[PDB]
Amino acid sequence: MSYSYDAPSDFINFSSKRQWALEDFEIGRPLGKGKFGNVYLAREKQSKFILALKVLFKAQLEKAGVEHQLRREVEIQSHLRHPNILRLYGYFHDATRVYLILEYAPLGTVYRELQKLSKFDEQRTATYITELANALSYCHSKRVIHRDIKPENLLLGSAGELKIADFGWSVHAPTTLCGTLDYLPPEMIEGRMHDEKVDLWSLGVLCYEFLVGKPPFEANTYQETYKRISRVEFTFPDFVTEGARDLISRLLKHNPSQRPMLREVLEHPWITANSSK
Amino acid sequence: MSYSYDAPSDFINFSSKRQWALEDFEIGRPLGKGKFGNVYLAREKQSKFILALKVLFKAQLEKAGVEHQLRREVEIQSHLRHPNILRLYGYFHDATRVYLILEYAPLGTVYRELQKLSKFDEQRTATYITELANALSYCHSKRVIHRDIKPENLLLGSAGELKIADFGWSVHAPTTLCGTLDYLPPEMIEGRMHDEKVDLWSLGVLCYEFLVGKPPFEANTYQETYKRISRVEFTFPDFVTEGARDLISRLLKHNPSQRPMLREVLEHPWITANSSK
Ligand SMILES: *SC[C@H](NC(=O)Cc1ccc2c(c1)OCO2)C(=O)NCc1ccncc1
Ligand SMILES: *SC[C@H](NC(=O)Cc1ccc2c(c1)OCO2)C(=O)NCc1ccncc1
Ligand SMILES: Nc1ncnc2c1ncn2[C@@H]1O[C@H](COP(=O)(O)O)[C@@H](O)[C@H]1O
Ligand SMILES: Nc1ncnc2c1ncn2[C@@H]1O[C@H](COP(=O)(O)O)[C@@H](O)[C@H]1O
Ligand SMILES: [Mg+2]
Ligand SMILES: [Mg+2]
Repeated sequence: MSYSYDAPSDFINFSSKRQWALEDFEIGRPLGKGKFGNVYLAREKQSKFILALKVLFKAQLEKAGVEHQLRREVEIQSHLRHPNILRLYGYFHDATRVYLILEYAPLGTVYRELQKLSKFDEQRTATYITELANALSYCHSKRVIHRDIKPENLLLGSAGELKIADFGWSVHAPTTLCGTLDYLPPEMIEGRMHDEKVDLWSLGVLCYEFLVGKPPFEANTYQETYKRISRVEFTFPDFVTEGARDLISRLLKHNPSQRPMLREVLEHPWITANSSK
Repeated sequence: MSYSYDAPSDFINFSSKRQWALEDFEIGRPLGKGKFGNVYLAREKQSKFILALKVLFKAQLEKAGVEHQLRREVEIQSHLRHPNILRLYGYFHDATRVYLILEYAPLGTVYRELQKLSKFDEQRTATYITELANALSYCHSKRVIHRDIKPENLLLGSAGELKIADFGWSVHAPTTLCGTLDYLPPEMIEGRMHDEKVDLWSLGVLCYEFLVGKPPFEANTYQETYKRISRVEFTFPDFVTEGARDLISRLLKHNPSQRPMLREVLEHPWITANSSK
């Protein structure tokens, strides 16, 4: 397979054209194990800049048929630059391996934070939703839809700032296709999986999970969860305040066009009453 | 911008390593114009084999932001090998142009055949639907969905058989994403635009257009066409027979999961009574 991506492979001077080489990095402890290779804490040798190096094995990527997914993830993420989006500085590859040079987020995942605290107060929740909506507003200005927002894909920086990670399901949103609607089925004309409103629903699920400690459609079988999502059937515990209910209910709409714009989330009075941000 | 695709660029002995070059081809008359270049009749010089050379301009592709769409089109189509799918033998590129080396379809488009005849008899129609269903069964076996089937995209081979062309909107649709439904909106769970059933609707529209000479949701505004498609509002002129009505009505279902399998189209009693294949 071709590992020539439309993504940077140029060496970066982190203190302030040569391409990356494995010899540029002092490889330290494993940070995590992925399906195709691990993530290591690493340092670029010249600058001593601390980063995360994700090592993936080409043989394994091709056997699984996920190499074009990796290509798209790298091409998308490496062109996003925002303080609440995990940076992908570049990539390179050698005879057997692909290497992703990533921002190191030192304080783990929001998934872990929720495990530890069970639920978040309204200030932490509103701050995190502010950070996510800012990150997603930036994505949508680049016509990028993330499509896999959930707590294990939210990493924490050293000041506790949220970092959206995992662009493996993202797409670059918007011809002769639509010039002629006559031959298109309803689902091609609507194009809902390519609508930026996908990510607004996930923001509502997160806001609920942050406050309650479980997501609103949780069930012990897939079929019951899908049923409740389809009916938008969920309930609030008594302790969820009316302002929080208003925002969450606005976001969890089956019809994506009824969901709010991200600016309306950022400007919601419950968010501005409670955010540190 | 990278023009390294996971698609063949090796020289082929059409009578029966070295990469393609423009000087391998004699160029003939222009076959057609597109917004990004032109298509020419061409001939590979050693074998004298007739083909089509589609020439696209890099500057126009990159300005329009469609270069990754072309990459996907070439990657998908060059790995499909079926007598009712237009072959893409390989590609190459130079400082300004991308070249696609295509099978030449000498009898033109089904679109032009409809202009000439107005409408098709049942035997011609059923034979075309069999060829199309065969091609789509092969595609779906390769986990490819075409998503833009329409008469302009159906070319005609030397024996008058259909050749599906234009894979510009196609997707290869073979997982942590669905591991948890809890954070996915309904449109991501359902994934309708990634369902192979997309192409069964268009088969129904085509069957109608072939018999009637107008597509079933035709309207004089796009908004009205969309409303008719969304509402599945269509009717038949009186000459359309009961068997054809049954097939078309079975294909044009709003819910993709209610559309038939391709085997049911190929074995439909109207199809087998009328198809020469
Ligand atoms: S074709 C009409 C058009 N819809 C889209 O562009 C959605 C779409 C389709 C195909 C894609 C894609 C996105 O990305 C990949 O391939 C449109 O006009 N949409 C707006 C609209 C929707 C519903 N009603 C009216 C207007
Ligand atoms: S996540 C459930 C799964 N749906 C999909 O895989 C659709 C999909 C999602 C994301 C994509 C994609 C396709 O292609 C590109 O990214 C599924 O099991 N669907 C079938 C199903 C739906 C509803 N209930 C039961 C089964
Ligand atoms: N850039 C990073 N900084 C810190 N930890 C990470 C980084 N990327 C991945 N991880 C962690 O390593 C584990 C495996 O990563 P992945 O294979 O990318 O899912 C995950 O649980 C992450 O929490
Ligand atoms: N492989 C081919 N064989 C014959 N005609 C073609 C071929 N490819 C494209 N054409 C014609 O050239 C015109 C423009 O092609 P396109 O740019 O693919 O839309 C269309 O009218 C097609 O009829
Ligand atoms: Mg590749
Ligand atoms: Mg490219």
